[PDB]
This record gives sequence, structure tokens and C-alpha cells, in this order.
Amino acid sequence: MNPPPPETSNPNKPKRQTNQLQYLLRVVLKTLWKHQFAWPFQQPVDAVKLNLPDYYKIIKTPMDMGTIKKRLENNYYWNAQECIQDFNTMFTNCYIYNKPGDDIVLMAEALEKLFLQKINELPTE
Ligand SMILES: COc1ccccc1S(=O)(=O)Nc1ccc2c3c(cc(N4CCN(C)CC4)nc13)C(=O)N2C
Repeated sequence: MNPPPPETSNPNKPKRQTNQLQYLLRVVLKTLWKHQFAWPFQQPVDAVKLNLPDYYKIIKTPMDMGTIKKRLENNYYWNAQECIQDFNTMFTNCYIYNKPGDDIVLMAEALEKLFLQKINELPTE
């Protein structure tokens, strides 16, 4: 069964638009989005559709690129490090729930290296 998806807007949370956050959306996210391995991560895990009834029994802080994309489109974040922590959560979630060598983990590991490649150098203020 599926918990509610993570929030993509929060009116009591202060918004911010930084050069780095614009970067994370326009180059980092949108390039990762197109990767041949991105598709499992473009939406919250649907534990019913994917027959992963134990996913949200194991994963207590779900995160996906679809959630990150909408948070970025809504200036949900205060700074880029907040966004980068969401990406890191998505990857570590995948490593927690699965085990080394699974196809999904091979996909996450590849995306993580592309992600770490692209955030090595961010714009400045
Ligand atoms: C088996 O399925 C897939 C395998 C590879 C790619 C895509 C699918 S998928 O699109 O069919 N399903 C999934 C989509 C998204 C996820 C998972 C994760 C683990 C996982 N499993 C690992 C194997 N195990 C026997 C079943 C559960 N499957 C999916 C997981 O961390 N994420 C975020």
C-alpha cells in the first residue's frame, strides 16, 4: 500500500531561487532525466503497481526525481544543498532496499556517478 507522496510545496517553508538551484533543474535534473536508466526514478515508487508491498515498510524517507523536479519547479528549496540531499536520499534509498548487483542498483549507481559528475562544479553567486 502507498503512503502519500512527499510534498512538493509547503507554504510555511521559505522559498528561494539561487543560481545553483536553477542549475540543478536546468542541467543536472533535466540531463539525468533523459538517461536510459532514469525511468525507475522519475516517480515515487508505486508499491501496489510494482508489487513491492514491503517498500514503504523499509523506506521511511522516500524520494524520487519526479518529486525533486516539482520541488525545483516550485522553488521549494532554500539552497542547492537541500536539493542535493534529496538526490542523495533517492540513491541511498535504492541501496538500502536492494542489495549489491541488482539491476535497479546498477541503474542507481550509474545515475549517482552522472549526478556527482555534474554537481562537482556548480555556478557561483
Ligand atoms: C524488479 O523491478 C525492477 C528492476 C529493475 C529496474 C526497474 C524495475 S521496476 O520498474 O519493475 N520496479 C522497480 C521500480 C523502482 C524501484 C525498484 C526498486 C527495487 C525493485 N526490486 C528489485 C528486485 N526485486 C526482486 C523486486 C524489487 N524494483 C523496483 C527500487 O529501489 N526502486 C526505486
